[PDB]
Amino acid sequence: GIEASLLTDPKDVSGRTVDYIIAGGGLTGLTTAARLTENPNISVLVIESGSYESDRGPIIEDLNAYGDIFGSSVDHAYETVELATNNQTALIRSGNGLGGSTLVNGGTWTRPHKAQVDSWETVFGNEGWNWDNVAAYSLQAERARAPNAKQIAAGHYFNASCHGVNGTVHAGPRDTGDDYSPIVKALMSAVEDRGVPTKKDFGCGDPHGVSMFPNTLHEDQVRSDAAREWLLPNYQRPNLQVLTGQYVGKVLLSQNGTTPRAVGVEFGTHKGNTHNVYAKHEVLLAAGSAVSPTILEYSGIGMKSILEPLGIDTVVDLPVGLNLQDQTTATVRSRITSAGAGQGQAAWFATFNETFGDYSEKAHELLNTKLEQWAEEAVARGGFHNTTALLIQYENYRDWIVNHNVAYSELFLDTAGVASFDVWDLLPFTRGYVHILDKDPYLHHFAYDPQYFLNELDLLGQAAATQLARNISNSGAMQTYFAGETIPGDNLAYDADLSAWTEYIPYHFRPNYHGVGTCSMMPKEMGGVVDNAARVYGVQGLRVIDGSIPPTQMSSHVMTVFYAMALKISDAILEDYASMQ
Ligand SMILES: *[C@@H]1O[C@H](CO)[C@@H](O[C@@H]2O[C@H](CO)[C@@H](O[C@@H]3O[C@H](CO)[C@@H](O)[C@H](O[C@H]4O[C@H](CO)[C@@H](O)[C@H](O)[C@@H]4O[C@H]4O[C@H](CO)[C@@H](O)[C@H](O)[C@@H]4O)[C@@H]3O)[C@H](O)[C@H]2NC(C)=O)[C@H](O)[C@H]1NC(C)=O
Ligand SMILES: Cc1cc2nc3c(=O)[nH]c(=O)nc-3n(C[C@H](O)[C@H](O)[C@H](O)COP(=O)(O)OP(=O)(O)OC[C@H]3O[C@@H](n4cnc5c(N)ncnc54)[C@H](O)[C@@H]3O)c2cc1C
Ligand SMILES: *[C@@H]1O[C@H](CO)[C@@H](O)[C@H](O)[C@H]1NC(C)=O
Ligand SMILES: *[C@@H]1O[C@H](CO)[C@@H](O)[C@H](O)[C@H]1NC(C)=O
Ligand SMILES: *[C@@H]1O[C@H](CO)[C@@H](O)[C@H](O)[C@H]1NC(C)=O
Ligand SMILES: [Cl-]
Repeated sequence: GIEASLLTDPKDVSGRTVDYIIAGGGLTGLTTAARLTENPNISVLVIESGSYESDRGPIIEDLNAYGDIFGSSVDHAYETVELATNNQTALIRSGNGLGGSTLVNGGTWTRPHKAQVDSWETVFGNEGWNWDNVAAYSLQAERARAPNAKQIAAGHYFNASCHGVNGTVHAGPRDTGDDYSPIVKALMSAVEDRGVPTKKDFGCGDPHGVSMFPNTLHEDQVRSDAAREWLLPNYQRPNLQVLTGQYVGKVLLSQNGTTPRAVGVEFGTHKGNTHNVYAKHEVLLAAGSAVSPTILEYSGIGMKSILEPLGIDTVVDLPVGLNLQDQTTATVRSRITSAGAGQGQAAWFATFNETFGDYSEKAHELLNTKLEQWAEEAVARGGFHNTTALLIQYENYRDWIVNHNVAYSELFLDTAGVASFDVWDLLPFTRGYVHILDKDPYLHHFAYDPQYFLNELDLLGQAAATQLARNISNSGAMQTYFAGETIPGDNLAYDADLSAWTEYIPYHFRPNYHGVGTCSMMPKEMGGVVDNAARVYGVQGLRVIDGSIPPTQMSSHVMTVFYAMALKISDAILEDYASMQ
């Protein structure tokens, strides 16, 4: 089977050459490995730090066991710096194993707003990166199943035109076999009373209102992790090889002309016992947004101000590691009446005004007047290097909010015995960074600082959205099932105002684990690290193809876009392979 095909001994790859080396066998890495090896003449070696976990059992295969895997060897649990908002560190859950974070994630399958993806082309100068093109690649990746009568009665709505049905990633309604809770439709009724839309298909380009959604699982409810979907059907390909249990430490560079060329990578688990493997065509970094930028820095690609003090020569100076954008998540949970029993998840993608309510006027005033100041402050905190360029991102977010009315926060509902909301501001203005703190890749000594709540609108927005979750939990039809709040519960007065929520939130939040931007895909002039074909500026044969590259956040869960991104970049890689024969 697959396990016997996987390589574990470095001696089996040391010194060899393949066409492409992919660092990281996660979502983007395995999608790309599969796409590239469709041509039998193209060889790929994936180097993954973890191992095969897809058939371990329910802890991985059952989406309802979500979170049980945290703290295990399948969770990297990257620790942040001591955060300024609360003087505590936080853990960034991140999958360690073939499939990456798709082994441990919530399985939510939704897409962002058309205007958000269109701006990657119109504002971030990435030719061809627009909604129509990216969505086509997303549907190509997708193998969706329409909901049945029971699922539709629970609240599902599926527009076939917005989904691929002959792709690779199996997606369909989560259905534990139990009755669906009426609380999903109660939330829909409660927001309908406020004039908010419901049941829009969140795969169509307008994620607004309250809807249910597909999940990444097969009909039999087994998790559709990226290894199960992209590696398990293809592992017998002789041109596709996978080394497990090893970390890529750095990219090996050779230079005989005006630009360095990536010729391979160094890998291992500890300093002093490393090996190299080589790429005839290209090295592709797919180790995740917390790691790919560090691999570049360990290689001499990053800011001299960061590298020089660590004893690393700066081969290519780029703002690697800046522009980190992750969201903050808080919880409101309530006990329910027995009539609310049953399974079901849904989410409210709430606009800026839906989020802020009566505070909308004040929040809009901040958005209209503080952008330059906020940009200067984020740059001074080291979250970005160029104020003028950061202001472009801020003006883009303001445009999304004011002129497109895109969803600003997400209130994610879980039922199954309670009414629980995990809530996050989708569009943070704060910008953080990740930088290595030592030259030894295998020490894994780094400073990962998302700078949560260091921008005032992010704190106000999170507080408003979380207060909204409490409000809606006891509004309209939701009152039918409400049986008392349990979180915050005693920890925050039930009648708390917005100011009280802003004081509470820094001590009751978790990272959302949607970090993007550390190797941003935008022009070098704007602070970018990679071009529109994911190529690292000024380096031959080196690309970053994972969550490090989106230059902005999006009003959605990211898998639909990341699968699309990997297929789109794979086409660019194949075009270069075809022309360079
Ligand atoms: C994370 O941790 C850091 C620390 O590592 C925090 O940053 C420090 O924050 C503290 C405040 O909590 C701050 O200390 C104050 O400095 C002020 C001057 O800049 C002082 O005015 C103040 O002293 C008064 O309050 C103290 C606390 O009760 C008293 O012990 C002290 O005697 C002072 O009170 C007096 O005031 C009058 C003066 O008019 C005097 O006549 C009387 O004696 C009266 O009693 C504090 O010492 C630090 O400057 C911050 N920085 C550092 C490096 O320590 C940060 O806030 C934390 N963040 C979070 C989110 O928790
Ligand atoms: C807890 C959690 C819940 C989530 N829920 C959802 C959800 O419901 N819906 C959704 O759409 N998205 C969700 N996501 C996000 C989504 O899973 C990730 O954004 C996506 O998997 C990122 O893909 P990637 O290719 O960038 O990185 P990953 O999938 O993280 O893969 C990177 C891979 O690199 C490996 N690696 C790390 N360092 C090295 C190294 N030095 N050398 C070699 N390999 C290395 C890792 O082990 C990993 O397998 C969630 C994420 C988390 C953490
Ligand atoms: C479904 O898709 C069709 C075809 O694009 C479109 O005409 C229709 O408006 C869509 N309806 C909804 C509710 O998404
Ligand atoms: C949001 O509220 C502001 C302030 O009242 C108002 O000017 C604006 O038109 C509202 N936007 C939307 C989309 O309702
Ligand atoms: C700063 O960013 C602006 C806007 O993108 C750009 O025009 C300018 O060249 C940048 N300057 C530097 C020194 O990076
Ligand atoms: Cl299926």
